[PDB]
Amino acid sequence: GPSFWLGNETLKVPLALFALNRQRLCERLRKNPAVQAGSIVVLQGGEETQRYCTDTGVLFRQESFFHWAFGVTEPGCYGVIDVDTGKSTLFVPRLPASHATWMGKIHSKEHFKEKYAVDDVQYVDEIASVLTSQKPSVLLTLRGVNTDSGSVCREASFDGISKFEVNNTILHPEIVECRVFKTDMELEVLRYTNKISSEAHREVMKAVKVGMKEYELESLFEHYCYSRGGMRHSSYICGSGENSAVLHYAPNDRTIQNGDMCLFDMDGEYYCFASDITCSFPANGKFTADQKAVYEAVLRSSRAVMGAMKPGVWWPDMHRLADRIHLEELAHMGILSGSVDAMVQAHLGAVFMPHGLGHFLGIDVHDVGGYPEGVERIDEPGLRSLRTARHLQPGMVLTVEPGIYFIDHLLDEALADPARASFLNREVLQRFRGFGGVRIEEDVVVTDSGIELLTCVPRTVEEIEACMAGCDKAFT
Amino acid sequence: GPSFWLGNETLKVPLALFALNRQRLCERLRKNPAVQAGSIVVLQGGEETQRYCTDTGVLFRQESFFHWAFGVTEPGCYGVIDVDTGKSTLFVPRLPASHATWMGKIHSKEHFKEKYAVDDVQYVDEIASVLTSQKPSVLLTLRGVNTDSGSVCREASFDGISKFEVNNTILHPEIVECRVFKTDMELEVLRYTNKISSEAHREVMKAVKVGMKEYELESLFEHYCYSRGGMRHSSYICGSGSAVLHYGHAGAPNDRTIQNGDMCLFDMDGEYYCFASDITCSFPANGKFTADQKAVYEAVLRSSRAVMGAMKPGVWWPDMHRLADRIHLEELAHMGILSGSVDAMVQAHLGAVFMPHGLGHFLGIDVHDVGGYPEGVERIDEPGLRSLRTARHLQPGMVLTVEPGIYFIDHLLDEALADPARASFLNREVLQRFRGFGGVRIEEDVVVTDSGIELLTCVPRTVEEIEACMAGCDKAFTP
Ligand code: PRO
Ligand code: PRO
Ligand SMILES: [Mn+2]
Ligand SMILES: [Mn+2]
Ligand code: NA
Ligand code: NA
Repeated sequence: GPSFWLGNETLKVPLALFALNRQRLCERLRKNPAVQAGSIVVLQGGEETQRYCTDTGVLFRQESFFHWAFGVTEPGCYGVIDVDTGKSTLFVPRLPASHATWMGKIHSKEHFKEKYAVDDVQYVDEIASVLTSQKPSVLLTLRGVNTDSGSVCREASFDGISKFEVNNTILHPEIVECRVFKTDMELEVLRYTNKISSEAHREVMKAVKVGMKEYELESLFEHYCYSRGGMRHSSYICGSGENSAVLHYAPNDRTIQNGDMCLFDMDGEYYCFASDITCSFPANGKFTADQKAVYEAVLRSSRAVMGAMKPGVWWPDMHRLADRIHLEELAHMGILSGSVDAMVQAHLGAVFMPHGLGHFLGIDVHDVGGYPEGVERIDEPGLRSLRTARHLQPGMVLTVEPGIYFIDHLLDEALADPARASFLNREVLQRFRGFGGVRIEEDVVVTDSGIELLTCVPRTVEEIEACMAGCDKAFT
Repeated sequence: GPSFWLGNETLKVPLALFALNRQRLCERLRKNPAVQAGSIVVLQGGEETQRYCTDTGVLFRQESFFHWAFGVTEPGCYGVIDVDTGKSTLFVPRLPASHATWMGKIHSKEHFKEKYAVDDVQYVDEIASVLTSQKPSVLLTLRGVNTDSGSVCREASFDGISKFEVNNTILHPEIVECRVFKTDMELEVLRYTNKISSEAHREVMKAVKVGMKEYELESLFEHYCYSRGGMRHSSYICGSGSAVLHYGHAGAPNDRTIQNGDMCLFDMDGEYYCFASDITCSFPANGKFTADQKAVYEAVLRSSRAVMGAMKPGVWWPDMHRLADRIHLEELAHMGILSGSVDAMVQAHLGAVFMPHGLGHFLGIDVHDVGGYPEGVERIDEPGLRSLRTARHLQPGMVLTVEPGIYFIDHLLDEALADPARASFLNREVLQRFRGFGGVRIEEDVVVTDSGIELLTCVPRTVEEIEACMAGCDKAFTP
């Protein structure tokens, strides 16, 4: 069958991937006792947008649920799926002849049917008539709350939809749940995005020089991923010095200084499939003793979490595991003193890692389904920032991204709190003010017995220093 | 005073640039008989947006009028200008403490005042109180129609604005007219964006190889402009012999393989600190012009240079478009593609078959800049000319693109061959050879001076210059 491809060495993605997703969605809806026979899923694709009142185009990127179901790159489409039969119909714009002059050839409906391997193709201005002739019981539209943005998914609408019975509650939790579990075809794409991104991160480590601007590295990274991978930046983090303390840190215009710890967090996507990797490393290519200690603490928690991950593991337990390891290591360094058990009970870990350990990844970098009905957010420091509190199951894709930061306002808050202040050694901590931070982010897939690591970048102090010194890769 | 700067070799842009724009706007409004004493200009800046219902951020880019007046890069601001005194007040978001953790340092209001060289800074949630205490007569807000998009400009609004008298008609044409005429400080930025982009175009010509994907050149171009210039792609064109055909939108990767014998047409735009550039280079994929390629290319070079040589204050822009048409038709006849009277070809609008777009457009903070069709200036309802983005007379301070081209577009050629009024001009036996040629476009950015133009762009343009550039010759080499 047909595939998406940007030539050269880029990945061929079979359109069969999206056919399988439609099948899986129907199979799930059929088991839902509230779903009526004769229901049709109706999804509306994204449209081209312009900046404010200008004719300046914003780069078009397909809406994620619609992409998941159909893999369609063109703006202005709809897609429907007959739940009982699984039959797919794509609706495309009826374009005018002037489109031939400055946009391009006007493809036939046949062309799109073959391109996307759907059962039928019709024009958008005919959607109400086509759906009417199919005599559906109910139209299932998409509406629900994204638990990272807090935004409400926008329901499909078309001229004449008011004449149909519409249900906007059933679909969202079901299609979200399908997205949580990646198919083998989906995993192939995520392996690819991780491969390209990993290569780009290596090139960044090889290229960094004291005196460069952060955005020079962003530029190189993006150039590698686009020219070699057919990939683009996903969500709009190259922090050197105390900017590495800033989690989501426009062009990053800080000059990389000698002695800085760089924290390079980029994401990217191929055909709307994401990757999210973070590398930390000394700007000048040589870890100081302090940098090595902080860095190896995060390497330890990173590897402890990956090693412990398997089906049945509760994700908040992994977050707490990283906290405990960080506190142990900060104590070994002399930054902390006292009982680590007591430190954990006082939530001291969150002073140094205020964000969640990691998140679902897929078509969105912060992928859907972290907090389905019945799964609650934990109202404690650190944990409340987790983007899921679910138990792990095979097929889930997660980032594992512990970090340690020295953030003045969190440190000062702890120092003012008698329940936490006694753990902190001001005279040692003073040395780490302005250190910035370290974050190590891997992408992994949960397997039947553990995980599969998708990411492949230098991680040990030795590996990183060798990479940055320009040593041939084969060098040990 | 303070400046915007991205370090290294990038341009330092004084915030005085924006102060001058505010002063110029106030000076214009003070001369406007309908403007009430005590009026204040109220502009609302852009806000951060996310992809659909996700938390995936869209790259923030400031709204153009707001940028023109204030140069503010932060989302969620407002800006006001007292017309009678010129006093400026920037309103910035009151950020929560968690911002220190996730975004960066929470800057003071004094920090922003110093950064932007405005007279006062307040928090956005205090705008109604602050304006009430200043007792303005009228709030002048922004509403009007962009004549390229057809969209209506979004008026500023804030909770409590209903308690003020608001006029939304006066401001738009006046601030548009200010933007049409670039200051000396604005021209320095446009010279810079043209310099970086010109350098990037040279690198593309130097790097291109048969067998590459078009998007590989786009990537290289964008990397040069960003890493060396601090610039970003502006509006979402690397055509050989594909992005819209294969994926449905220009922003998609152009994934056509560049073939031996292809004519490349490389049209990119970009911006530095929201100031645009828009340049197009055409060149043979394999670095050697064929006779046919030389002939078509030199035809467009002739019209480019004829228009640039003719441009000066008082010239009617549509006359320049017609001049380019006539030259294209003359040269296509000299090639044997056309035959007969060029006077007759023009009367039959044959030029639009080969150049269906406008000769060029205003450029500034937007690539297709504002003010091309103010009230009283009409769009010409003829092929080609109806696509012009302005029908104004040229005056000093305007910045325009000059981008004639010749294309071989099957459905336009076929229409002409089926039209008895046009068909007899075309020689099918020669034209058939140019089916699939693609096209040539040569786009320069220029400033209208007191007596002519200043060319902003600096790329190889003659056949010899282009072949030398593609052969890896130093810039300073002149063949
Ligand atoms: O947003 C998140 O959850 C992670 C934390 C560090 C940056 N990205
Ligand atoms: O849109 C315009 O006016 C010009 C014509 C060719 C591409 N850009
Ligand atoms: Mn992440
Ligand atoms: Mn242009
Ligand atoms: Na991350
Ligand atoms: Na152009």
